[PDB]
Amino acid sequence: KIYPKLHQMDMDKVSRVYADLRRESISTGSFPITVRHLESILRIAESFAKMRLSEFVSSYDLDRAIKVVVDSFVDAQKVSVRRQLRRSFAIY
Amino acid sequence: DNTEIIKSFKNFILEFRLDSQFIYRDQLRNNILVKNYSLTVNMEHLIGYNEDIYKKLSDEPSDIIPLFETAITQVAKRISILSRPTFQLILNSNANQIPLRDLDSEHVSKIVRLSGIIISTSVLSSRATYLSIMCRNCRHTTSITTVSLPRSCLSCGPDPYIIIHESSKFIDQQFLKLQEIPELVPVGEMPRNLTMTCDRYLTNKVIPGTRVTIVGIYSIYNVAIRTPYIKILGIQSFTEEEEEEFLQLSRNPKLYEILTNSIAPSIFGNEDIKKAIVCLLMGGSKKILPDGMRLRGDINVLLLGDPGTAKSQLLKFVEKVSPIAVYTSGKGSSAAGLTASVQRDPMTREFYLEGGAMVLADGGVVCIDEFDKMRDEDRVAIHEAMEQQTISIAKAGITTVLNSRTSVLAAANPIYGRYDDLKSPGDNIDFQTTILSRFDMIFIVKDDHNEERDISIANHVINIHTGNANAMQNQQEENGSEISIEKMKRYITYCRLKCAPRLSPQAAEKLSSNFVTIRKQLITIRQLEAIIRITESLAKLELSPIAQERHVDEAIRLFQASTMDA
Amino acid sequence: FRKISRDRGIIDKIISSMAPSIYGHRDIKTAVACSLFGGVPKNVNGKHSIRGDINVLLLGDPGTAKSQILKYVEKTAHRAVFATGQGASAVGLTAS
Amino acid sequence: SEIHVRISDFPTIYSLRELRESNLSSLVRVTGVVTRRTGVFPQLYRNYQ
Ligand SMILES: Nc1ncnc2c1ncn2[C@@H]1O[C@H](COP(=O)(O)OP(=O)(O)O)[C@@H](O)[C@H]1O
Ligand SMILES: Nc1ncnc2c1ncn2[C@@H]1O[C@H](COP(=O)(O)OP(=O)(O)O)[C@@H](O)[C@H]1O
Ligand SMILES: [Zn+2]
Repeated sequence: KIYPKLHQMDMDKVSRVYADLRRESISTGSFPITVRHLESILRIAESFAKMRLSEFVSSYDLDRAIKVVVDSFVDAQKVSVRRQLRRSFAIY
Repeated sequence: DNTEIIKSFKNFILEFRLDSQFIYRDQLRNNILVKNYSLTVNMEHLIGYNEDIYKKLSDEPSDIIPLFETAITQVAKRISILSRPTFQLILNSNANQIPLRDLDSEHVSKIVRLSGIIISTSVLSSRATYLSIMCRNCRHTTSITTVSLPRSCLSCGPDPYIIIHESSKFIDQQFLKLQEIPELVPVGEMPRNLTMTCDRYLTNKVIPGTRVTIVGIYSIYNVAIRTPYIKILGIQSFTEEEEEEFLQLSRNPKLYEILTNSIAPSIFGNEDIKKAIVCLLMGGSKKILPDGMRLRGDINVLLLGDPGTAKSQLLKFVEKVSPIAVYTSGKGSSAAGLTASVQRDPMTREFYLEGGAMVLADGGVVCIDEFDKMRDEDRVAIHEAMEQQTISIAKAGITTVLNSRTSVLAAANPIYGRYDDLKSPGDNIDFQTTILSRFDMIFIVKDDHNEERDISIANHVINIHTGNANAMQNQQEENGSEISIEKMKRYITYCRLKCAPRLSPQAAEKLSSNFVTIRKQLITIRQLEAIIRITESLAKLELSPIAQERHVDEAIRLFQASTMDA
Repeated sequence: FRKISRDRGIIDKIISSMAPSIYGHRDIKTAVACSLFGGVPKNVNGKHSIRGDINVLLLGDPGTAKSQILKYVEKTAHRAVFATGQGASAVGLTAS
Repeated sequence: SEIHVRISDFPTIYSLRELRESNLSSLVRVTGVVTRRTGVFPQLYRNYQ
């Protein structure tokens, strides 16, 4: 039944985090952040909204959507790079 | 009653005039002088002479077109008397070729007109046209012109007749396969393939991969399984305002930049990559030396890209722009291993030569995706085709050479997660270095982190997910940032057909100075030809009669941006 | 369904109910939960489509119940097809 | 020439493991997955699949 839709009000919340995540990729780590990560964030964001049976994407769902994708990307890095990235993304 | 039909066609051939010549009678006379028993008749002149005979042919060609063949045989016999076998009739028409998806039961046994590309041709076979038979019981001799022998003697038991081989005549038959033009292929749909058969002198006129126009007889032969086919009757293979439009466009000084931006406007950056693709589409020039050395005019480009750098989109856009383009990915090709093959079609039980993806693109461009993960033995045929423009196929006791004059657009993933500038490309790209030596220009599309570029890309994703991308197409068109894809495709065919530039002596000595100074610092002699092909590519875009030294700077720079990129 | 949909901590009730008899591994359980609900597929006309399915890779040392998770997903999901790397073949996956 | 009747919303439902012998020569409603599908060809003509 549920096909939750995006709000353009959250465009800033999405684009700014992506650019911030991209900036740290060249700063530290060998894995370059790709557009497919952003494509993954929107998908899991839609899935989180689909959990609440709400037809529109909320800011709360995006925060948890950002948390899951960033955490997986950080945890897959080597130990030396892993500790640097955890401090840089303490907000997320 | 049928005598009037024979007489009507007799008068039509003998008396029709075009360019003050009795073209149908004259060409038949010329064929007799050449000693070939063929004739070609245009349908647009058949309707002009008399609509009645045209309407009868269009409605019931099953028995009327045999009458036309017999009538012209009488006409040829009459012609031979003045100068002191059954002749073939070929039909050509200029009417609209109805799409292959549109033929229906109402057109069964009616004259139809179609167009498509020939994907496969079969071996020749013998067919009977005139026979002489004798009764085994009473030795009664007679002649016969699906025909079957009489079950009872005409003078003896059932099936008394046998065939006299030394007093009979036979004709040649070829079976072919055709499918619709890729310009009309729907998305998510397999193109409609069609079975076509031709006989006598229409055989062996085409090779697989040829675009042709078809006029023939759509028919069906044998829970009630049935299969359609076409009895081939004839095969055929720019506006002044458009010619002058591009001629005026040739004098536009900003044409190079305008065309560059039109190449995938939805993508950001990679401006010089767009210029290379234009040079790939424009291509170089081919020349033949008297000593047997043929110069490859095709230009091949490799796009080494990191994952997520829109490498899939780069090749995807080119296929819709290039007039002759085919997309290949994961060893997948036009029902073949990228090359020609011999396969047996069970419908006619015959063996057919089938053209692969690189076969269909003779004189065009091919897009190869996932280049690093293809079959190595396929690379060898590609390697020969990339340099000698030929594909070699061996079957049992015969070896055949097939022409493939195709430019190659290739994209590949490096050995590691990203190309490392500290190493030569031969230790970074994930396939054979021998092929790496064959590409004219290779580029590494980059993913340098930039704020405005990433943000603009990021918003583009949400726009698609919000449906605003459809409105973006109108916004981009209103901005005038792109030439129409159909018009650009027309232009590529236009320049490929109208212009063939040559290098100027000043450009040549400029190239010599550049090459010597490069090697003084350091590149092979093979890549000298690759650079020169670019010089002809720029001149062809401008349709200049000769190349100019002002083309050299961009040609050197683009190649410098390619080879020194790695 | 509507009543629970607006309850407090609906997302936490869903995730904490994935594989009840498996301890911890909450970053997997949240990944299992998201893969069950999935996203929204999109198909722009005259352009390419976008998938909505969520792909999960479970890499870990022996133990940690990676296999038992796939056994729980098999029963809870609507249409689940279970395969194994060695027991499957190229023909047995694509077509026959 | 003909009007083939399409029944809809038939209430009784059977699975592929419940088709008893008594259900022969009777109207049944079952649910499943399309694994194998043949082409379209005329039958003694009208279409068949
Ligand atoms: N410069 C760019 N302009 C527009 N879209 C881009 C750009 N760079 C990346 N993208 C986006 O990133 C995605 C890249 O995916 P793609 O390269 O096709 O995957 P793969 O690397 O597996 O082939 C595309 O969907 C595209 O929309
Ligand atoms: N994190 C865990 N919490 C509780 N039980 C576990 C956990 N990991 C493994 N087990 C126990 O081990 C078994 C799973 O083993 P197995 O499926 O072979 O793991 P894997 O296949 O990932 O090596 C289960 O029966 C479960 O009882
Ligand atoms: Zn006899």
